[PDB]
Amino acid sequence: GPYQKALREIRYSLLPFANE
Amino acid sequence: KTFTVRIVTMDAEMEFNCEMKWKGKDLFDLVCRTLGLRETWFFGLQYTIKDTVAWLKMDKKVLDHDVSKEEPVTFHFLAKFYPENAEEELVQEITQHLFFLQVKKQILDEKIYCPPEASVLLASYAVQAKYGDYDPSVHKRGFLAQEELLPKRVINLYQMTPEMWEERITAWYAEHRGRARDEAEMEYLKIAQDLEMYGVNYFAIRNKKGTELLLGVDALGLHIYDPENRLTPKISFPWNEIRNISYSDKEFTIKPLDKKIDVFKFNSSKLRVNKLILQLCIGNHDLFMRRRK
Repeated sequence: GPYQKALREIRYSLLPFANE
Repeated sequence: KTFTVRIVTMDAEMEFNCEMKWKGKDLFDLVCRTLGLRETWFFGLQYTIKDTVAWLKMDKKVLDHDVSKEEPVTFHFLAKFYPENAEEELVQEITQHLFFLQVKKQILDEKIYCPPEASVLLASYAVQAKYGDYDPSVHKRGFLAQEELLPKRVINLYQMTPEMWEERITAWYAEHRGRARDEAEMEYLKIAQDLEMYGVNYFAIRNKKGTELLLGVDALGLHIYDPENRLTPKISFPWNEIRNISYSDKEFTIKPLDKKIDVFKFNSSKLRVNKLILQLCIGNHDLFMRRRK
């Protein structure tokens, strides 16, 4: 809830290295 | 005479000598006073028989449970029930802690699904609680290299070396500056308790037509899931909206409050599982009604 932004920033930085 | 009993909490272990006539109530009270825990109603002493978990009843003799009698008689002091809101209901620090530990374990053992990014944020908090503030001079490279941090499901969805995860987690760890231990574990709880699977007791069932389904019991109500999808129930029945549930020969019937609603009927083949569901329904329903007064 108040973690929405942290969760989003984290998700976005992992995305480049996700399995094909 | 007496027998020895082993009580395992998430945190630690303890031993007790017990008179042959001791009841659940006696062990439970003993463990709780030792822990100095007053919020006892979320808890219980469990043991596993066959493939099903079981909770000691308070008014039955301990030895009259179908539990392995090979000393030490072992029980796990776990939470049986989850609050609807941790930050509001877990008053005592010891209550908070025990929940934290038990929840973190369900997350690492993948008993609770958890998106990759939540798994990171959680870890960064699990780390802050264990280690205190991050000191760059103290905490050097690989200082987390021997630490269960993320579920395996998450580690093998990415092309990432373990050291990189540990770098990600460290980055957020550093942000948790000034946060006391109980502050961190509670932050953990506040995140974890929004996870769709958090606090849900799953059971295999099937309906009138005989198609396989999942029953879910928790603080909020009874839920029906497609066996492939545990994140989103197909049907939900909040406690306030249920008149009661009846059990009769491997069959349960959820009798809804609005006579308007059709009853819901489902089947389970294992008797032991059934008693467990019945206990869980009753207790969750109780606690739900208690919050609302």
